[PDB]
Amino acid sequence: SNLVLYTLHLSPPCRAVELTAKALGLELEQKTINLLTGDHLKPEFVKLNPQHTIPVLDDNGTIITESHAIMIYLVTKYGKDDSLYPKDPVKQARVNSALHFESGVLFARMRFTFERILFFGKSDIPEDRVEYVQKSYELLEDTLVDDFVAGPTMTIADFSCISTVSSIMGVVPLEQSKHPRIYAWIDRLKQLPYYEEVNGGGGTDLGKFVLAKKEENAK
Amino acid sequence: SNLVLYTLHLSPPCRAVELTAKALGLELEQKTINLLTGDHLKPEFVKLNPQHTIPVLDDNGTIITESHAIMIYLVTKYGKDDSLYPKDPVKQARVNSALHFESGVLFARMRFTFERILFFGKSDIPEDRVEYVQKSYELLEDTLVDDFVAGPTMTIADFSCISTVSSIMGVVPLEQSKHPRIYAWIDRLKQLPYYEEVNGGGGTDLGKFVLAKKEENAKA
Ligand SMILES: N[C@@H](CCC(=O)N[C@@H](CS)C(=O)NCC(=O)O)C(=O)O
Ligand SMILES: N[C@@H](CCC(=O)N[C@@H](CS)C(=O)NCC(=O)O)C(=O)O
Repeated sequence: SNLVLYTLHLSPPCRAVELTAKALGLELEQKTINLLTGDHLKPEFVKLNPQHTIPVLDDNGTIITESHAIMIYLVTKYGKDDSLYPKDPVKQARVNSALHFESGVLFARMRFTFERILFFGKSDIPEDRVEYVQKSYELLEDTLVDDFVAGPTMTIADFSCISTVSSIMGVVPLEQSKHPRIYAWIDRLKQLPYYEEVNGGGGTDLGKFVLAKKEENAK
Repeated sequence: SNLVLYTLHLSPPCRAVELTAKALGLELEQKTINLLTGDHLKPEFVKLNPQHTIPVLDDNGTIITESHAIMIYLVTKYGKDDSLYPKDPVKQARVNSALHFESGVLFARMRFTFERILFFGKSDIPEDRVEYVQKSYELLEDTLVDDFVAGPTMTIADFSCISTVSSIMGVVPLEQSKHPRIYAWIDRLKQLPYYEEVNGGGGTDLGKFVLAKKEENAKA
């Protein structure tokens, strides 16, 4: 059977996989898991992922969870070149470091900001969580010593970072005066023909969704 | 020359790498970076890692940052076999999933709790902070369908998870009634001959260090 991705386009790590699929020329059949209606908490999905998160990949019965693991798996198995995820231990390590930076810092602090508005119905953002996001921006800025997060070549680490950054920057302002490297890096990824369709809209929408929910939770 | 690790024994991701080295029979020449005195904010270290975090590996001139990347690098580079990090894409994926669960959920929420006490002079642990850690316990509990976090075999994903869990559980209590899988899993890792030296001491000490700092901060 087909390669299936259990996903939601609003979700940043889901968009990270979609970008990877596009960059690989892979065809992923998408099946929508509506987080908002609690589809991910249903027993049929929990069976696939006990952590009940998306994205989840179904590769002919073989279940793979977590976006970064999925991306690594996809490049390893279906990549016809290792540009997106090098075989060389040193270069691969630099990608892995950036990938874990994304999950450990960028994404984690993004959801530490979003879920209080999204899940707990609050209409504010505590400044300590704001600053934590701001510092993640700074850390990302410092990491971009080359054209891309994991070096001079675009890798899956860029897909993971841009999917999160394009979502959180719509809620916590990412100043161009303080983070010019990030904006230049965003502009490189925007030159990807499939960027806007896959991530552009989704990221802007999630960011707008949070802001919309924030205002709505205030009425 | 041997491998150089810019490290601190109290640090969970540092101990995860040290666990990996011991499992690989590698000798790590440690260079201590005291975060409390801001050694990691020094220009010479920032050059090594612009994110100014530990651990950082120096393999004969080659710099590798971030514990999980380092752990993968060590097994790939010096592993006599791949049991700690499989070459097989599927089993490898299960490990990677666990690794990113640790940094994305386990460690992140621990840092969300610890950092403000250790560095920002705070003395309280808000209940939403506690809640979120508790929720990480449940997620780990539900992930342990096998004896180890990424399957029947012990992998570097267990090293990453235990180093964080053994630190956070001393602060935010892990109740045995709700998490029997975690406790059994912890007992398995404690059977490793190098566990207490490499992680069992450091993990307990960090949790104790947080509580001590929390007490001292509260006393103005
Ligand atoms: N590190 C994981 C995080 C995935 C994740 O947290 N997804 C969110 C959507 S952005 C989710 O499924 N939330 C539902 C839940 O945690 O219960 C990955 O990249 O796959
Ligand atoms: N995902 C990273 C996290 C590393 C990390 O956050 N280390 C802490 C010590 S527990 C640190 O260096 N903090 C200093 C800082 O962030 O400025 C890894 O596992 O290497």
